Amino acid sequence: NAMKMIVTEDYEEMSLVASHHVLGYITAPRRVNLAVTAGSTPKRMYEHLTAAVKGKAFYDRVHYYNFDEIPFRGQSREGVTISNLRQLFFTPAQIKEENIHKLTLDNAAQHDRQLEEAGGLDLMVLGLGADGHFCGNLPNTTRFHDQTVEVPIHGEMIALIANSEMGGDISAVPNSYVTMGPRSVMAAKNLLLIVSGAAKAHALKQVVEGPVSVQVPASVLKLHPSLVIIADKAAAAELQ
Amino acid sequence: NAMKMIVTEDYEEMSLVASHHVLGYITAPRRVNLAVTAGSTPKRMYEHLTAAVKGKAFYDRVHYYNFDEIPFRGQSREGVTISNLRQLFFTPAQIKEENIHKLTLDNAAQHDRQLEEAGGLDLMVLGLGADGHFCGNLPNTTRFHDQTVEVPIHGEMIALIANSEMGGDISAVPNSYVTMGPRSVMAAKNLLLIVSGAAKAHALKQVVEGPVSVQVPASVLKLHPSLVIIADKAAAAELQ
Amino acid sequence: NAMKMIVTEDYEEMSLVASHHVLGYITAPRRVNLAVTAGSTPKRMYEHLTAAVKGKAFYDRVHYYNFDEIPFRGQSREGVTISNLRQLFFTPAQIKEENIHKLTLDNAAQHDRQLEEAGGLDLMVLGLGADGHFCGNLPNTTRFHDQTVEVPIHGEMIALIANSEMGGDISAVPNSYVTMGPRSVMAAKNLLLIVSGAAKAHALKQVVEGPVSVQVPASVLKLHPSLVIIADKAAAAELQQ
Amino acid sequence: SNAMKMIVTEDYEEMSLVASHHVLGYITAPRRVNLAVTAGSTPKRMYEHLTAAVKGKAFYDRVHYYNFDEIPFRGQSREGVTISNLRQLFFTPAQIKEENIHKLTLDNAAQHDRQLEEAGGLDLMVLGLGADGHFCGNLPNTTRFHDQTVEVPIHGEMIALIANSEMGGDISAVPNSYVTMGPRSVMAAKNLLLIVSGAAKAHALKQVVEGPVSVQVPASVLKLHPSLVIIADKAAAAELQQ
Ligand SMILES: [Cl-]
Repeated sequence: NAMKMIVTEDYEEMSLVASHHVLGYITAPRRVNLAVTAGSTPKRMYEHLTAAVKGKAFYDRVHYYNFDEIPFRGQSREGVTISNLRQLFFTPAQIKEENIHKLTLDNAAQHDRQLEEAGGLDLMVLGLGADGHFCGNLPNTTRFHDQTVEVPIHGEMIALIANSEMGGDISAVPNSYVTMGPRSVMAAKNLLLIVSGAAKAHALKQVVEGPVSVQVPASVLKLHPSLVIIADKAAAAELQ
Repeated sequence: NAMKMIVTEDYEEMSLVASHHVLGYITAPRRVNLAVTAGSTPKRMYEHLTAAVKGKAFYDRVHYYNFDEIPFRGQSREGVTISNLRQLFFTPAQIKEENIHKLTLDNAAQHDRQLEEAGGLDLMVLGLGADGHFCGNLPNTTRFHDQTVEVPIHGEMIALIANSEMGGDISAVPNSYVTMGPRSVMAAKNLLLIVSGAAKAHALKQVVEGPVSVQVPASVLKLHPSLVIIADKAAAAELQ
Repeated sequence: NAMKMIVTEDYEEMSLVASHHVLGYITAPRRVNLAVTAGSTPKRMYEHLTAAVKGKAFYDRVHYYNFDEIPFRGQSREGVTISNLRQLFFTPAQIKEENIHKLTLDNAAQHDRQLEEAGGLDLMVLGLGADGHFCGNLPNTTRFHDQTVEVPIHGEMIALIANSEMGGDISAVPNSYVTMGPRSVMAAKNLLLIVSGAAKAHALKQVVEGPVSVQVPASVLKLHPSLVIIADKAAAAELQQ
Repeated sequence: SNAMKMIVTEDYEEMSLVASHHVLGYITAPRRVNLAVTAGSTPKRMYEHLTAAVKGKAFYDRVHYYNFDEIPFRGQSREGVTISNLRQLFFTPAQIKEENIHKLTLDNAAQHDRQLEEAGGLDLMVLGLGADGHFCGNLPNTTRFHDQTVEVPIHGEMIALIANSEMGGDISAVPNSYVTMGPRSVMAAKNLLLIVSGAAKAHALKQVVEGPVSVQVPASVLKLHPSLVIIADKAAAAELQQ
């Protein structure tokens, strides 16, 4: 579809409409592979999806995948992304463990091959960073040809991760993280970009109307042939 | 068999799950053609669809179609089916008139050709009668090769239609009605059969496990390659 | 698609056009499941498909399936259908054995479940009998709700099968055969019906313009939402021009 | 969608035959399909096979064909080089109806992207790969990946590049500008089929399959498409890692 831009009134409507788009894949009768984002943007969306699938056994051919992961330094516990996805949705929605596929540093080199063998991703539900990052593809360090790759954590990135994605302390920041690169993301059959808040308005303008550039990684997503963007009024404020 | 049988706890769950299946088509980014049923079975489903699309301008490529129609004798007003669909959904959901395609006795002969030119039906949401009828395809009088056809109203049919559709008023029963025949229904890319209540349990068993026969018209729907049935426990009680 | 009727000049054109339709599935980049017919109608079509895929390793996600099978009575060899499919296409086209899925009396009870697990049939290429049969769904004995089933061979059926399949040898006609029933056939995502010759003109008219009836089994195929018929002029002669 | 599929054929003849079979998968689709098709010497044999498959057949009447670039002849009012070559290579001998031929020109370029979306979008684009990695009229360094259908001024070295790749080395008829579907418009197609033949394209093909995404080698961005099939002959695939 020519990129479809959906502008909702607020976070609540953005969240509801996004849940309806994802339900179109959840209700498909054959197997569907969905890569889903963590973070605060999808919290309400996941509350709607929880109410739609909790206690229902007939969505057993829906397989869920994390698209990035940050392990806890010196700890054997599950990483931050799958942990947040369980808290936001897999646990309360009662998703079967055999339908949850975890990406880690250990299986990253086989992740792209496993997805193609499973029929490829039907949908990726992603968020947009204030700086235009998507998944773990950050400004300037992003390479568009990258598939699933390991990214070293150095310098200022230590405090940024400790304070934000981890929301704990310096000691738990590992040496590196894994992310599906832009090529792996673009390989999905369909993309659903959810955007909320004034802090994302500039990044959204650069994605919709700006040039394709590694400085604003998500700018490459406008090249996808099947992209739907669901933004609230605050996030769409800079669009013309 | 591809046929997917979904058994919900009750009418409320049946209605919610059915709305999520229809939202998969409503949220598709390109044009979709949906034929939708009237009657009491879909009332709650339409309440959910109303809340999902009311006041939203981004589902403007969704086109809706009635699959049968009974005009009011001697009156030029719209028939009973489109009138019930407006009350149950098009009016409260604020569906644009340009996205509502009415089937009448006058345009029936051109209906099948107009649908194929519009790309064919993407989905038909139909109900199941206690006698196994679907659309206006009634027991014994149904012909499986029929496309969109006019059906004369005679004998006992007059009182049945007057009481079930026109509040027992026999003077408003017309000479005939129009219905998409079994071949026209089967030409849809996907079928969604919604069934609720103990009164439908026997018909549902005949459809899922019985032989293909004109005596139980809906029995032919099990031959469709893309059928999803959403029934509540009461309607699924005779299934093994 | 509203049933699409393609009328070609003769058997050669019918065969070429049919090969192009099947190549649309063979060239799909992901896995496709194709159920393919034996008999004389598809012989030339298979010669075109052989030339298109022989010695090519990039169509390795195409899986082929027989839709019926008649074993040789008292013999342990492969049945007549898979044997004819190997001679007409799998052998000369060099199709890998891992991409050939055999239906037999022994695995019939699991056939429908195995197809759905593999993603269902993408296409079924079938022929039309002079009596309107398709697969092993013969007149009057056909039941439209049937999935993959075993069919007993009795009375006149014995000589008909011996002469049309086992070179008139009645000792090789078994007690029964297996066929994908009308419901299993209709479950395919797409149907391609190939028809050639004056002997099929009456059956084709009954299918395209006649009522749905067990007397002419293929008459039910006009209810499928994705059917393409490729007939030559001789087979289309009774259709209303 | 499919992880990019790389098909390596023995020679130009096999490349041409296999490419015709892939396109026939769209031509035989029962509903309307929109195909954008390339001119040039690479698809000549492919078009001969497609001509034999559709000539004298009235049942492929819902197949609509589109040119993805156009270079008018300077000071001449005749049709441009792309639609002219497509007619000579295929539309004329294949007897394609004029109502199924949709021409892109400088005059209707501003409405081209909107007309395609209204028609349901492109189902397939059959494109060639230049020795320098160009695709359509998206040439090295001057290409912008966010571009949709745009007019491109012709200046300096671009005169010989356009004359040799589009107008058979004739520099005298090179106009002031040309029109091309930009990388964003190309990437909007539902499926891409990249055909590549000859030793002169081996380096560009390696940069596309194994190199980074760069405007220096425009076709390098096509590896981001979720539904790409590449059909190359041995000579063109010679630099790919065995
Ligand atoms: Cl966030």
